Amino acid sequence: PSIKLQSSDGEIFEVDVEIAKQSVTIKTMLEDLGMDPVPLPNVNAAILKKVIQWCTHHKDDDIPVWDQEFLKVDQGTLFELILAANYLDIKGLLDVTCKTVANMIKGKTPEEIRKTFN
Amino acid sequence: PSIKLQSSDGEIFEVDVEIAKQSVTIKTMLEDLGMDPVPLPNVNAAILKKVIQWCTHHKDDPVWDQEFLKVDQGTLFELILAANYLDIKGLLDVTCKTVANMIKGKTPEEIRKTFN
Amino acid sequence: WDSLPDELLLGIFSCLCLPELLKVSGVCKRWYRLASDESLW
Amino acid sequence: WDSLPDELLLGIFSCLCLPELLKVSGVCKRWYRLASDESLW
Repeated sequence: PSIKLQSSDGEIFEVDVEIAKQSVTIKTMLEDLGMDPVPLPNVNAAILKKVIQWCTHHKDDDIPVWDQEFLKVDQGTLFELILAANYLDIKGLLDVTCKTVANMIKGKTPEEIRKTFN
Repeated sequence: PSIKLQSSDGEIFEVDVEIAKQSVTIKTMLEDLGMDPVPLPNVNAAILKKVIQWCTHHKDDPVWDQEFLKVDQGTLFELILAANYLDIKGLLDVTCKTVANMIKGKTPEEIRKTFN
Repeated sequence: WDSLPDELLLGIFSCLCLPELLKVSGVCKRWYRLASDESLW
Repeated sequence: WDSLPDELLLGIFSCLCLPELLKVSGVCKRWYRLASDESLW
């Protein structure tokens, strides 16, 4: 079964409900509210595409190597991913992304931390 | 499980490996070569996304198709080419019938114009 | 619609009822040429 | 970080082994407050 997810900027993504369901909130909307175009006003297309990619890879579910490479994005995209994971309530995504930022903090001085994150 | 498909224009699509069950072309590339990122030089991201959308909907195999194919004529033409390239028989079949239905009941004049 | 090789064009035309090929034959020379194809009858 | 809600910062800090929080606390105003979060100790 599949549903359409609509980003804040209007891109429509046809998604397997088995993939979409890792978002606890979308899961309830699709299964219970039965929402045709599931609107997601706070996630843009670029980030939604990445969230869907992650969900697609993790649909069958230390940072796994695949996630480390997936998260090798710029800092801004990483923070947007954290936000989107939070917004959509995708725990696994939230975890790996927060872990990734945590690793940028480990073994560094407060001074080095200020620098990398501004 | 997911694998990466790469459109002709460089966009990566993380797709359920089950799509292989629908695209013989992708299946060959996956199984017979490896190709972590499976390159599809004959399909652009826009059409690839639509193809993936049609496969996703049809993974469990029509009115849904009629709605899905109720799109731009050049897009319809690109879908036929992509179904052929990717060897997704069911997509190819419904897209050619869709085109035939635009021919059916019309005169050569309209036909020339509509597909003009 | 010319970027489709003849094979795909015949795929489309083969969906039509025979008499309907009279319409496709007057559309274009390629169409005229493909509509009489030995395999559509 | 101009935008992560504090609850999300705690999520990041929760991934650090305790001694590590000393580093976080020495970064800035907010970090010092959250590093002292009941939920971490």
